Amino acid sequence: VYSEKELGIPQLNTVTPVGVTKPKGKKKGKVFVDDRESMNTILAMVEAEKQGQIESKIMRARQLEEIREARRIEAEKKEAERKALLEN
Amino acid sequence: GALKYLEELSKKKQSDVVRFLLRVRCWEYRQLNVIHRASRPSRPDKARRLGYKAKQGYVIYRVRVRRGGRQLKYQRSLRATAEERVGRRCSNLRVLNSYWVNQDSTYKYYEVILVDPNHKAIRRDPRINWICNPVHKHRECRGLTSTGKKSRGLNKGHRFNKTRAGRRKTWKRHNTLSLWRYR
Amino acid sequence: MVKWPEYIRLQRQKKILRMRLKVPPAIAQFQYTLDKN
Amino acid sequence: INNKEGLLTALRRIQLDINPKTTPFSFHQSVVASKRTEDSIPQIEDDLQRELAFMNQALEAARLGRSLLRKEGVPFTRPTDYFAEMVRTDATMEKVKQKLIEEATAKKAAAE
Amino acid sequence: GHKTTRRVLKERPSRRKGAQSKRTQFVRSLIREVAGLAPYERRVIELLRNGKDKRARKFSKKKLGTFGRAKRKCEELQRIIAESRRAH
Amino acid sequence: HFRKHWQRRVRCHFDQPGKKVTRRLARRAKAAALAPRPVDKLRPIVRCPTVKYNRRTRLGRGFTLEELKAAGIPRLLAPTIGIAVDHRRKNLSEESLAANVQRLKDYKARLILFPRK
Amino acid sequence: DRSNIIAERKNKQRVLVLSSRGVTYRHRHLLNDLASMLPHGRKDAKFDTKSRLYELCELAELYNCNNVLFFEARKGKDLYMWFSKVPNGPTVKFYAQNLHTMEELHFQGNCLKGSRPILSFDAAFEQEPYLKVIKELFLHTFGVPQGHKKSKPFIDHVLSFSVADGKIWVRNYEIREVEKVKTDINLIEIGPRFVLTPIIIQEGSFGGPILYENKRFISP
Amino acid sequence: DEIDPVYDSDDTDYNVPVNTIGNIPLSFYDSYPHIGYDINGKKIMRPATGDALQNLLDSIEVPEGWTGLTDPNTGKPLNLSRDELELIRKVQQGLIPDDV
RNA sequence: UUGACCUCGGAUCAGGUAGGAGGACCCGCUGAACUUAAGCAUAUCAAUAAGCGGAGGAAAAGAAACCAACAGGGAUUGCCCUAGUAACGGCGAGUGAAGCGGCAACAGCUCAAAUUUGAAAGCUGGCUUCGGCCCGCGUUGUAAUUUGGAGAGGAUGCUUU
RNA sequence: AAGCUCCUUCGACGAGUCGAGUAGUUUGGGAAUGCUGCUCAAAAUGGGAGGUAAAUUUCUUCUAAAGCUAAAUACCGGCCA
Repeated sequence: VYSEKELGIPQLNTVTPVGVTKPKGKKKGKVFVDDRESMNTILAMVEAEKQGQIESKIMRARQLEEIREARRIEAEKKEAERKALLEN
Repeated sequence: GALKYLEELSKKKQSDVVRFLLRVRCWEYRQLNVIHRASRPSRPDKARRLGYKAKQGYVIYRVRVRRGGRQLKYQRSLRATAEERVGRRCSNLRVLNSYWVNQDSTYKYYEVILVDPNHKAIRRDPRINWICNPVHKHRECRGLTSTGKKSRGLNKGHRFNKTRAGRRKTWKRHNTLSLWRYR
Repeated sequence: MVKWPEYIRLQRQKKILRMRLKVPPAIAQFQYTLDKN
Repeated sequence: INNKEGLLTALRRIQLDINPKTTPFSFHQSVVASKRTEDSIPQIEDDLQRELAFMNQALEAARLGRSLLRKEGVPFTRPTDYFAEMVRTDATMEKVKQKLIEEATAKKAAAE
Repeated sequence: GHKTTRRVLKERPSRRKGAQSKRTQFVRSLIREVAGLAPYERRVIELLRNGKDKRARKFSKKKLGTFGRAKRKCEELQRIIAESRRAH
Repeated sequence: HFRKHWQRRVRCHFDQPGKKVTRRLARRAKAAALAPRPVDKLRPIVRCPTVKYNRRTRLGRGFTLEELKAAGIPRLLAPTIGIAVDHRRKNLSEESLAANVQRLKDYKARLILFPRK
Repeated sequence: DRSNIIAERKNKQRVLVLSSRGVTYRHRHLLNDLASMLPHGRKDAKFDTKSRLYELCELAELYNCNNVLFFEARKGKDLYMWFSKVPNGPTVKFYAQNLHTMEELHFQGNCLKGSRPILSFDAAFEQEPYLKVIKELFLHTFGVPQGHKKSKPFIDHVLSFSVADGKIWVRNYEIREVEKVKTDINLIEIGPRFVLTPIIIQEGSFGGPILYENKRFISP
Repeated sequence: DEIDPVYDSDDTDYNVPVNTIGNIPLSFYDSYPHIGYDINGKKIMRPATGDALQNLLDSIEVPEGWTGLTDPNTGKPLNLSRDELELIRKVQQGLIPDDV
């Protein structure tokens, strides 16, 4: 038994797509984000992770939609930053 | 030639006249006993084709058998279970053959032809006196009827290699170490 | 009330079923026999 | 027998017009190769050189099609946000993975 | 292979061991008219009068099981509709 | 292949001379009942089927109905005078027919037939 | 408009895939693999071999398909692939060989089911006459037309056709994009590994006079 | 006559979903506001957000067409129509499968 | 009111039959695990053992919906080789036939589907001096003829009891 | 009573069976190797099984869903030797 990260396993094209695979070690990059209101929803997400899944289907769907609205807000800020970079 | 007409009508058994008869008979057979007796065959053309005659010593019995699985499947057919239940009831008679007569969602209905080996009309007739011999005791229990010959794979060809003489006899032949004198 | 024998009830219920169920014309023509004369 | 005229008259009965000036690449998505790929394979029994030749022929087809498809403007790259049916089920994609896990863990245990 | 002179043979009396007699065609046609139709055959009849030959043929495939049996049943039922209006 | 219980299904053949003398006494008892008659029946000359054995003939099961008719031997008398009949086999060639008809005429020449009662 | 093609000019193409009566599990898997890559086709099985080859024409007319891909098995061991255009178009016989399907775990590639292919052909496909009418048939059969409502939008696989000796070699690959160093492409193989030797070409739909014969075919 | 390659009224693939979604489980597109993509490649979004009081009333008294199934086309749960519910009843009872 | 025919029952009515034993061999149903792969689960063990049902001196199978591709063979069964071949498989362990050929022995038949219709010609009883009387079964079919490498019907002239 | 011969006369051949789909079991054998249950359910120059790239399924070979039948075969039991 060994860790999968240590094994050089190629990425497989499942129902979840591979996207564009980045080379390992050679110019591997990452991203950057802090936020104010979306990170407030990450607070709302983590007690929901800590206190477990909600037995109420209404409250579980309501808290998932709040994270969806946070992703929609975070995405709209990202295209706004892309438009600002195109203007500059 | 009334039985040629019956043969063509029995082929067409989902049609309106026959499905009506199969509906009203199934209601009647349901409220009778399981292993009750029939004075005359319900399908006289199938009884005739299978060996029934209007002679003293030939009787007809009707059996209801429960349908479904045993996902294990009972390798015995429902006809073979039907034939075994008449012989345990009419232990003095010999099971000649059987045929289908009716169907339901819970039961299947079969009619079984029995021959009395102790009547004098039977022993006098050389077309049916073979069943008087003691080798033919309880043919339905040994798989010797038409259902049993089917389920034992008693056909000829490359397709029936393992079961054309009996699988247990063939397995004994194929697993026997034959050692000769001057090896 | 009183209990009828089983075969008496079965042959009587075969009457009612024959007159209630609607019969295909192959069997329905047997319900029309000829007259006394 | 090779009735070369007969193949020609039969062909023009079937043919849909595939001209890059008149019909876009979105219609056919078919690319012929410059090389005939018989020159790439010296020996048929040579397995690795044979698969490399077929890889290389679809390599230029994948590159030449991508340039023609990006210009025309239809999408080419499947988004990370998109999920749909797959030609192999997820179960088939799993035991593909532990085929390479036991092959990777065998060579690490062999080194260890 | 080897050159042997061939013989003609007497006609097999097991040839066409079904029933091609003119009498057995009378029995089959008379029983059908007395018996009527199955419920599935009634649906194929109704589609054939309406003109939906393709739907009747596909329905016969799903019910009987093979395409050649679908051709046979639809041919027999189309000849029933033809002989029905001849009497009409 | 000693994977199963070979010990409980091993057959030895110490009765091979015992079966031989029993076999000879069965042939002896067969000619005791059929005293002037032979112990076997006439079988036709038949060509082996596959291309490996095309060039060798053997003894078959019985004579064709056409082979009995050409030799002048009746079909319902042939089993009673020691000739095997096979209705399944066909001639399909004149060489198979001529070889077996000649065999039946040779049997006819060597035959002594006795008159009923 | 019941074509289910939302497009400017329509490529109205339907195919019908059939396995005859003796197809093995290997042949049946290849028919299931090919039909998973054609959203414009429908499946059928158990076609009576004692029937006539032009009753295949009646079959596809009934099901409204203008192409047929017929799998004929001999002895339960030998696969013969038929391509035709159903009313009048030419017909090609093939002999399938060296079959490999998706259930083998060594393939390690995957593509969107029903997505539109990149058909890759050969130079020898373009010059030579009998292969050139064959290329018309594969383009019609393996086409996946433009506006087909069962076709996935994003295009991620290449269908490869090539000649080596006298045989057509069919390969399927997955388009995968990576980032370069300081997007370049690479293909990973998916499935239907099979070899098609052209047997004989008919002018008719499933009959008609005979146009191409291969005088190099050694039958199994 | 050339075959006109149209889809018949009885064909299995006569009407297709717009969402280009097959037998894929609908556990995906739960954390994502959208649901599926269409043939041209542009995006299909969830229609709306259900009310808490409406969901509470649905839990107390379920509708006639409720099945507990998430629609592959819309994020709202799929509800059977009146004609679909009548078709299920006629299939189950079997008294009149086909009208007129 | 009488008398059927059909169906269902009773009788310490007459005449019979089945149970249980044995089970070495035979026909079916049902059905393990230990072991092996120096661990082990697919597999194997094994279509075995234990359990149930059923026969005879043998049983079973059996007169092709056969094998074949040949110049064809010709019911079944068993021996010799085929052959550790074909075929299947954690392709490892392994599993594993058959046609042909040489022998042993050989044997073929009965129905249903036909109108005897110029004559139910068939059969069980129980009463007898026994030589032949009734009763019943049966036309919703008991005899004769016929069973597809056939056959029937007329004619025909020999040959058989 | 019977065998044949001839012919301006006839010749009936087995259905909830086959088959299509599915689940189980079994086999060297997913042309499903056989068998069983379940859903649907046939034909009459028909049906079954094979051969064949040979140009269309050409040809070969039998006739399932009724039945009987000695011998060659087996035998730690039975009557003996």
